[PDB]
Amino acid sequence: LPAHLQQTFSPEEIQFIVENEPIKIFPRITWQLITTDDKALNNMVAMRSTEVVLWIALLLKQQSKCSIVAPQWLTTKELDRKIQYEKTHPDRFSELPWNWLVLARILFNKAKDDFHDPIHELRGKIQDLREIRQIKVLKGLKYLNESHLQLDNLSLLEINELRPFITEIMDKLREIHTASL
Amino acid sequence: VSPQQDFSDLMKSWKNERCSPELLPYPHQLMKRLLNRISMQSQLIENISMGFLDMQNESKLPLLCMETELERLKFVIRSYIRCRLSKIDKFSLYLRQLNEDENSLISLTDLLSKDEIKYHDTHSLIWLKLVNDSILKYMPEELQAINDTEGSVNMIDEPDWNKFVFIHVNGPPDGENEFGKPCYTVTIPDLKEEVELTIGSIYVMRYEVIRDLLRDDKVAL
Amino acid sequence: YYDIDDVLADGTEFPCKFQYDIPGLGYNPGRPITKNTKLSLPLWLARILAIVGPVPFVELLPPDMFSTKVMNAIKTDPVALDLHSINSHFFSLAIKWIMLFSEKELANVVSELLLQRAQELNHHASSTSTFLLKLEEMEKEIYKKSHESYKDTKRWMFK
Amino acid sequence: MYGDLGNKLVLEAKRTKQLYARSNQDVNLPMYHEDIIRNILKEVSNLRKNTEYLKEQQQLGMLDDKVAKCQYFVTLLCMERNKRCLLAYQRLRTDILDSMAWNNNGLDLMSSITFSQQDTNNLSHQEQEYLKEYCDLITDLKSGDLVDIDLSGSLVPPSDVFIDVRVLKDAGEIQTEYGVFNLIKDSQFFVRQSDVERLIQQGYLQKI
Amino acid sequence: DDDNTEIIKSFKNFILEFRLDSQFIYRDQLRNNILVKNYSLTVNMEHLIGYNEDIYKKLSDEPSDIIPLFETAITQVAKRISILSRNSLPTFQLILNSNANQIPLRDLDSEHVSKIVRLSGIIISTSVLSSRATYLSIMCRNCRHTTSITINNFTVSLPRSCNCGPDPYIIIHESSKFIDQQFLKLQEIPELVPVGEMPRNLTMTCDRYLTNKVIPGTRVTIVGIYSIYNSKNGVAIRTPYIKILGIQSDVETS
Repeated sequence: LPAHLQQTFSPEEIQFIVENEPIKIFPRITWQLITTDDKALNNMVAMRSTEVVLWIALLLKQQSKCSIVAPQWLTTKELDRKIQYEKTHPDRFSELPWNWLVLARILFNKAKDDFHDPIHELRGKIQDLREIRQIKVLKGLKYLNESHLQLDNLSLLEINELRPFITEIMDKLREIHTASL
Repeated sequence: VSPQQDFSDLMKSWKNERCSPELLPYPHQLMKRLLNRISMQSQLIENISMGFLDMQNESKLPLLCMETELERLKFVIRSYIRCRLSKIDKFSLYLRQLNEDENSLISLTDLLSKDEIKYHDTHSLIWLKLVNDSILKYMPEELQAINDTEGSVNMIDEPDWNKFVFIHVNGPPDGENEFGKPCYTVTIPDLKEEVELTIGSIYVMRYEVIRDLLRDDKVAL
Repeated sequence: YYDIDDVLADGTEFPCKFQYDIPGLGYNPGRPITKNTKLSLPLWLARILAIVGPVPFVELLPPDMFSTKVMNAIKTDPVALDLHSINSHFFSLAIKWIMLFSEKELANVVSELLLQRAQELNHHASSTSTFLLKLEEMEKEIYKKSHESYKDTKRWMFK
Repeated sequence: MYGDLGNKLVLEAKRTKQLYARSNQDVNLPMYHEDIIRNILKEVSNLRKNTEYLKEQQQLGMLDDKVAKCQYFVTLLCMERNKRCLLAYQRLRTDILDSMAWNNNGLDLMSSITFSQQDTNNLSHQEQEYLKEYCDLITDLKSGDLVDIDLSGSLVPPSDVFIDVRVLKDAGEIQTEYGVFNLIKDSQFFVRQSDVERLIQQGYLQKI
Repeated sequence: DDDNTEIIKSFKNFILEFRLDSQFIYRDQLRNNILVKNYSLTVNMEHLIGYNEDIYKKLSDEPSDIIPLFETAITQVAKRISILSRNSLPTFQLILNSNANQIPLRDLDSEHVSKIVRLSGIIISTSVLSSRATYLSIMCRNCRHTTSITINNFTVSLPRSCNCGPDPYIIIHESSKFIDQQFLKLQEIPELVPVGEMPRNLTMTCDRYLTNKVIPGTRVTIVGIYSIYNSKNGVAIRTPYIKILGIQSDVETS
């Protein structure tokens, strides 16, 4: 009996999910281990980038034995083209990593000192792109009908927050209408 | 056949499970090779952890890594089955009516786990036994049977195939079902005209129209 | 069904008059109930009495809640309308009465009202005041679920 | 007036959902109502008694009247109504219950079901037999796996993966499994998630 | 007025960039306020003075010439949040409640006039609501000049220029935007410092969203500016009142 939530995912569970996405790293180190699902790696070379899963990068970052790379889409100069492209298409939600909220929480807790110009900038940027996008969702949510919605490109977290609401009142709405014919 | 793939399919199954309004087939072919695999590595790590003390008159890292990993994947399936058992708790009756009927596919050794089937029958049994000495004594003659009257109803519910589920469309293109302009799939709702479906965009609809896409894993939930 | 909202929804009284005489009154010393007597009946029994008959046992006189004055007043300002006062059940209830009498006209009406509440309820989904007091019980329950998803996702957002 | 006692009963059922909702979930159900449902059962027995009586009366006096049908129809519904109440309440009670048997048993080394569920004897023994039979039912699921499970625990995913537990007036040391953590009031153990899951449910650990 | 641009730029930069680790308390205070349709903002001075000492240096200097540039400064922000384009959105009221140092009622004598003063007293009775104006159109009796006057706060005579004269300007009430006002009157607490004399009561004007916030008889702690009005009753003898921004009742009080 899962109790909470249960129909929607838990906010934590979507991080539990996203940490399964691989991203590049800069190992300080120069057994085996096969583990199960990793496939990697031959002993990591210091000052050499390589591709590994996230939860291990985070794990090895707590010990500061590795320096995570910043994603090419996580930058303020990069985000600028994205909010510029977002203000100008009030309908569509543009192009999203789909994890961007949760990576934006996770990579800022520890890895923060690795980013170039992380301070007081990107958080200001993504807290914004997580603003106009949210209100655009609430103003795109007036057009609700059964059964269709284009939620286009939308974050996993954004999906998860509003899920019970939409997929509940769709189940009051479509419920009268299917049944009245 | 690769480990990583069995895992991706495990995650896929887990999400598809917590999303959908109803139960899904029990995937034994994989889940059992993982239930053997973890029995292997859990023994292996305790063995290497115990052999490690012999070189001791170094690096705990691959051991810590490994162990954390095993905690994560031993969480995953435990969420899975702890969920399915709940949906069995809700659908016990429906499943019973599904079992007494011939068509189409009953519980068997497939639709439920060889472990789950026990949970089902025993829970069902002790439940009926509870309500039996509690409120049916004192037993209405028409209400002797737990099943449709009909109305209202009962249960029956809830094989609800119309409920909404967020769906994200993914799968290999041949260039099967792609009719353009962007891509697969149909759709053809009964009440409405096709949208139809675009692959780079998540589209929420009923579970019933998409159940076949779900079977093919052409759309994630 | 097992959920409390439905079995409570069936508890509500309706002004339904009898088509026929029925001696053996179970309600008191009639003994029969004279034809065309208007007696309030809960929905649970009154639901299949309109079907079984080829003339049904009851007329199904439209409930005061569905009075065309109301179905008109809900087309003005739903967001400021107080549902919790009138029944309080509406959607749990109205959903049954639309099928029972097979009325199309008001579907398009309530299907609108419930969008208009909800475009307001995604507004109190962000972290009450007085308004929370005037929701219908089931609608209210959805407010719990949404507000909880949001609260929890905010508490996850930081530490 | 006819079937309304059930509406009041489920109305009361609702408030336990209110107490399980926000909530906070401590369990502590007030009591199972045996009395009010006894009233319901006496009322329904009344009903079915008049039902078989009139079922005898159609055989003689009523002579298959068109009106007769109604009694076997309407009053029959009432039986169903009580049922609709009686199960709706009851399942609700099993929902508030089995989940409790889930999240805590309880947990290592269960090792027995005791001191849990403050309702205890106040809740009906008819439910408690179901309950003990149910945790006996879940012991078999515990015995199929070979995970290991620990199914009862770890609803919330491990991170990362070591935590810090601050003692909360617990004695101690009762940590026999794996190692003797030597429980000591006012002592925080920089211990992994493993034994933390198991020990936090009991009430020893406090800050994760 | 490039200086007002310079001040308002600093207020925007105070709302958008403020970080309590790591949520932006104000910026979300704003959103969560427009959604419920509260149209208000509550600044916490300690955060303010933490952010820049400067803007609090001026805000405790000449409050009544500045605070409205802070209002327009924040509503120009809600334009970029609550909506997006390429209405109508009233300029939000700000309510600032902060610790400072309690200044008892007896100890208010001149010298701090037009300097923000936190204090504490039991409200006697609340005066019946009446509207002031915010934005009102005006037409001339003769040349019919259509003038939209934005009246601000914190009395203000109408302009006489487009015979014509002396004051040919009519208030159009069909387009005029109005707010509300209260007039609390507060008697200082009986514990201190009555001595042998009846305690004095300073007259206070609440407005907009603080109105009807407080049941008469409940202890409170007001913040607000301190200022004087004329009200012919010489010479000159102007009488004292406390504008309130913004009020905070004592624990809890709900």
